[PDB]
Amino acid sequence: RHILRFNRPFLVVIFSTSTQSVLFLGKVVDPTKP
Amino acid sequence: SLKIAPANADFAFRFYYLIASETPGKNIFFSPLSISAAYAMLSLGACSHSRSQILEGLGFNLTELSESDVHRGFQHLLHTLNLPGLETRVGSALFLSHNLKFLAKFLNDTMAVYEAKLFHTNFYDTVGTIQLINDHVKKETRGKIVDLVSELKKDVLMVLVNYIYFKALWEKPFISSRTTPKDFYVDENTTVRVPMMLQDQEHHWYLHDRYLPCSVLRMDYKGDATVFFILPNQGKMREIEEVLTPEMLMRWNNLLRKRNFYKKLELHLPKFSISGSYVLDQILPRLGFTDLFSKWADLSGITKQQKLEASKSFHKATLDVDEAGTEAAAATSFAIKF
Ligand SMILES: [Cl-]
Ligand code: NA
Repeated sequence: RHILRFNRPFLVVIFSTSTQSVLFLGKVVDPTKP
Repeated sequence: SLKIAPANADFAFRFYYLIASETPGKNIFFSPLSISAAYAMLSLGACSHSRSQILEGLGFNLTELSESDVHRGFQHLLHTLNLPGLETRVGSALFLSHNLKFLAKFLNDTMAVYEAKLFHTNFYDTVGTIQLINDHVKKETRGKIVDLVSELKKDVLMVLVNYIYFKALWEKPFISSRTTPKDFYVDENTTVRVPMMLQDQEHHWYLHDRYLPCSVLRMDYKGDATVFFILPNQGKMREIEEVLTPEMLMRWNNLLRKRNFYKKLELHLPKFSISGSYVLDQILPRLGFTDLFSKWADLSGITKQQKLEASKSFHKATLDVDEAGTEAAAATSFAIKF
């Protein structure tokens, strides 16, 4: 219950708290493709 | 800048959903803010219906917000991001034909509102113009965004560009000696090896959602930024994507403002890089921008000398996550032809 393993596809939301803006949005399906 | 926040987030998730639905099973990464600010800036040169339609495609409700509210909103947003363990820089530029006579009001507006830098170039020299634009973007993104403009038609008289560069330290960094290769399960059949970072001594803001098949971790950066890492249960990515809205982000954010969800955590997070590359002229007609990319677009606020039309528009973005923090960069171009 007190563990998270990001070892499968996940979403990423980078958020400016001063402006309430989504700066970047994405999904990691395969992290070994640059 | 809070008046424009709802529209910008709406556009962000609309764009995401279209990419995720059209190209499933693929890494996605973009800056919605860069796209929004580029197109809002462009709209200063649009007239009549075309102007309103760009802002509408960006999610702006023009019965609730004036056009002034949108541009001054962006001006304040961008100023705030550019202010002094967090580097954020956002900038704009116009690459202008040496030949053409540009309307001073348009040029003036882009400088006043978007801090645009004006450069002159010879569009007869396609190869040299591509290098000039791409080098500027590369420099401004500290090497991350390379070859933004991958094509440039011969009859182009202006290219609009913007960029965002973000480099931020974790409030709670990882100890790099604990990073080891681990399995990452891409799908049922496919497993890759990734450097997996580990921290287990810190409290973190996280939840296991009782209503959706996912957990949500919010990691703070030093400075006024955070990141939500949303982890769908095995095989449940599409179900989360179906509900990934501004309202859902604000639900998760609000849940994670209660210290009930600040608990000790064993966190395994990969050290990794991904990128995204998009042809906006091919995508944006499906998000409200049919007018802008049609023969009917009224861009007569840019010059009265020629009848102008949209040409190519590109977006590229990169993400780099490691033990110290995150680096993310993006840029958007928009070319105008006659
Ligand atoms: Cl072009
Ligand atoms: Na912070």
